[PDB]
Amino acid sequence: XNXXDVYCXXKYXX
Repeated sequence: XNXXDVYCXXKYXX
């Protein structure tokens, strides 16, 4: 993702 502490494409991170 855009950094942080959340899900992206089905898991945490990215």
